[PDB]
Amino acid sequence: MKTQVAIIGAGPSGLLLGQLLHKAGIDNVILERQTPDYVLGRIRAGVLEQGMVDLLREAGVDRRMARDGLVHEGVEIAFAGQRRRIDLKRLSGGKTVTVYGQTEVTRDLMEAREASGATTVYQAAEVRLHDLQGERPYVTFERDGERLRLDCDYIAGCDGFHGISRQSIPAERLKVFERVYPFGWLGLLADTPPVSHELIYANHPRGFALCSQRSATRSRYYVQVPLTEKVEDWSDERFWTELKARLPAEVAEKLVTGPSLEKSIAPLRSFVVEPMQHGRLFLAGDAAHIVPPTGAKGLNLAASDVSTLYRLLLKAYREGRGELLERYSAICLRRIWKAERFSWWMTSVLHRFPDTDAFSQRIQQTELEYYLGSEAGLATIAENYVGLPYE
Amino acid sequence: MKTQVAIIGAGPSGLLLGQLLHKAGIDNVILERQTPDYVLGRIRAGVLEQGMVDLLREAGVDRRMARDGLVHEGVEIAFAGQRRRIDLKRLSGGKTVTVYGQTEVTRDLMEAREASGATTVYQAAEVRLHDLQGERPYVTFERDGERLRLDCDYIAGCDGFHGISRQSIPAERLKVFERVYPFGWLGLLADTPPVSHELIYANHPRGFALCSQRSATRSRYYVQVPLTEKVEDWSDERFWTELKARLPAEVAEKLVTGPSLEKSIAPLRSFVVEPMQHGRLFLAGDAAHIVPPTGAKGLNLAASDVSTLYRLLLKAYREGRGELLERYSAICLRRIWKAERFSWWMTSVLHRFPDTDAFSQRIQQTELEYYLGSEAGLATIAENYVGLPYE
Ligand SMILES: Cc1cc2nc3c(=O)[nH]c(=O)nc-3n(C[C@H](O)[C@H](O)[C@H](O)COP(=O)(O)OP(=O)(O)OC[C@H]3O[C@@H](n4cnc5c(N)ncnc54)[C@H](O)[C@@H]3O)c2cc1C
Ligand SMILES: Cc1cc2nc3c(=O)[nH]c(=O)nc-3n(C[C@H](O)[C@H](O)[C@H](O)COP(=O)(O)OP(=O)(O)OC[C@H]3O[C@@H](n4cnc5c(N)ncnc54)[C@H](O)[C@@H]3O)c2cc1C
Ligand SMILES: O=C(O)c1ccc(O)cc1O
Ligand SMILES: O=C(O)c1ccc(O)cc1O
Repeated sequence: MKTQVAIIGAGPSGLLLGQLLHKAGIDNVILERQTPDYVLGRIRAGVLEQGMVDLLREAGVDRRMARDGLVHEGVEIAFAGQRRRIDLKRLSGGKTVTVYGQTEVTRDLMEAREASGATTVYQAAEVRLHDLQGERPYVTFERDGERLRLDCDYIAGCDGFHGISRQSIPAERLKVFERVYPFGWLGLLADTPPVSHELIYANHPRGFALCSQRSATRSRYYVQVPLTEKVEDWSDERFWTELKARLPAEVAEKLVTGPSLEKSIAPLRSFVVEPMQHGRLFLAGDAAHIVPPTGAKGLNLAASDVSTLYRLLLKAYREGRGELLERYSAICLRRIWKAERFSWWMTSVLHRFPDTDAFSQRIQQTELEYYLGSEAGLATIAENYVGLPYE
Repeated sequence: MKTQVAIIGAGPSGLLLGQLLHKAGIDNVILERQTPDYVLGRIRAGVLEQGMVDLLREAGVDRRMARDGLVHEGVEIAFAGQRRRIDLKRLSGGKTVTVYGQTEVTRDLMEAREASGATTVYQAAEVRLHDLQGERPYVTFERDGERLRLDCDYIAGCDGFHGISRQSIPAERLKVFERVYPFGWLGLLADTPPVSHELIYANHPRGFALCSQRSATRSRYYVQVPLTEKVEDWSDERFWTELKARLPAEVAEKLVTGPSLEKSIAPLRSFVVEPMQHGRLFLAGDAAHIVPPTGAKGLNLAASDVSTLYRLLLKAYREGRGELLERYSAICLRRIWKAERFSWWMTSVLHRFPDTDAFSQRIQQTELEYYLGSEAGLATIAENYVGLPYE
């Protein structure tokens, strides 16, 4: 088979790129290692920047989101007794964020794709990229036990952190930057009403906790935990008791608890690869960079890379300007580092780190006191949180 | 002899407190270990917050400063090729800083004191504090070889980091927070015209450099250096060559060099003691806390502690409200930690640290890019730099 753009990975990055391109006339084929169910079993993210909200509208897949998503105008930081609310709308100059599950976005995109009739190959094994630097690169894979070959002009590696794309670029061409945090997040999904109409990030001496939601009757909660913990050690009971111990008494007493639908530990990391492309291979989403979940930037950066890739591919195709694709990494990396800096900051001020001397404890507390107390301070949080402007 | 408030140390803290009190009718005696010349041989600081500028006016010692001091409305950060200017006046809402040597402030205060006839004992050896918790504490010292005793109601420890005051409080009552930086500043004073009308803080791969001034024909320059360097290894030649290598080419080529009047290495530290008082002993200035020089907060915090002490002593004396002196530490520490946080931030973004992995290099560079590029960002620098409001 042959196509124009081969897309490896059917996650939000891949499906979104595929929908944008297809809608513009550029044919694409998506290859996915797993089954649709497996992809749809991932809970993960739930906060979307306005820029991605508009990209979804542009991809023409927003009916359900415009209906079920929730528009939040403020978020709350709880520390040392107090609870401070950041007014995102007025501090950012009219911008807000939308709460709508990553699973929902994926479900919506998958629905739009199936209906469009565009090609999608699930259970495509042993994917391999070939001739990344020629005018005619190709992709090989196995479906059942047959080795197929797909010819294309470009390949978009949207296969996540453990994908085959990044591994296909000679190690000597890539420069890696990385930070691993000594803790993870134990998340829990429950069919109970959320404890607050907006999110609550809480810094507590026992560690970080996060009060989030997915809908009016569906909550998502997290608590920081050591990398040494295993999810089977944390029963629902233990989670609720632990969560309550880390929240403001007034919040803890309003909490409707319940049996978990899903529970899992996600470790924290920071990772950036430079550049994000090789020949006719362009990386997007987690294939190129990972951010700790604290600032909610993962899914959002995936969306911005894709927005950039889609728009450079449009020019190259319809306007015959293939020279523009060379600046892909430069454009994306400016936003990526800004988002990595913010995610890192949020993570350092809200989490309890092991082996922290007295001075750094005091500085972390004061960082909060200054930023949550100064108008200029709150503004740096707001503009970064709603999302910096797409360039 | 007997007095009302005994002041240990004739540095800016001690002289300023002494001038404020004397002007209000409260008698004080200053005890200084060294000679006036020795005190006047210290170059040190040169940047004053507006709040201290007004305190000097209030101490009635501002004629010379109002004449020779320089009012700056902006400062410059140089990094990775570019030079960014922070407009302090408009970003802070009309505030500015004044450049006037610490040596000048001291000289001015010493002049005002001598003329007032208020008591000052230089070369007062073996100072010892006694009965810190009784209604009648006292101070003993040696002048020549005679052991004298001075009776007072209160003692203000303004004797700096290596003073006797802090050592006089039982170790078990004090909680210490401390950070030592792996580098120092090699400063150099020259009788040459400054290279810029405003200050230039420069981050360079070889380390930090600072372009400052004292007057239109007197410059003060610094370069970060390892704690292992000795000032005799750095000849004027080497300093100038090194300074030039760290500055923007356009700035380096305008630099008028010359023989040094003074040269020295100041190490970097962060230190805070809690509380700042014991019985009838109140600590002020470097006796209670030290900040790295990056944010120019040392002399300025000394001034704010003193302003607070002076105003609580006024009430206790003329208004008979001695209960107010109990809240001295609480008031001072709010400003102190905010200033320590800022000084620490400035220091981490402008200096080159040893053993920094690739990720942190990238984050430091982006911190600069974000803060120097965002309006909210520049504003956090401006309001902190001109000085946060006295509470
Ligand atoms: C375990 C995990 C937990 C997360 N949790 C959070 C969280 O709690 N909150 C938050 O804000 N963010 C979270 N994130 C980040 C956010 O979910 C991701 O940024 C987002 O999923 C990235 O989108 P993507 O399309 O790049 O990658 P992914 O969603 O990972 O999709 C990549 C797709 O590629 C497919 N694939 C991989 N290898 C191959 C191959 N060789 N051949 C073919 N197909 C392949 C994978 O099966 C997958 O479908 C999480 C990410 C991960 C991985
Ligand atoms: C070496 C050094 C370099 C500095 N460099 C800079 C710089 O480059 N830029 C900048 O912005 N800031 C700098 N600072 C900080 C700033 O100069 C200080 O914050 C400021 O001097 C503090 O004022 P002070 O009155 O508390 O203490 P000091 O100026 O230290 O005065 C304390 C006084 O107490 C006297 N004394 C001490 N012990 C006794 C005793 N037991 N009995 C009697 N008298 C005693 C001392 O002789 C001294 O006169 C520097 C400080 C130091 C110590
Ligand atoms: O899942 C969420 O709802 C969520 C919300 C905010 C955040 O920072 C991280 C998260 O995973
Ligand atoms: O001495 C100066 O002029 C000076 C100026 C700014 C600063 O941060 C530190 C300093 O010592």
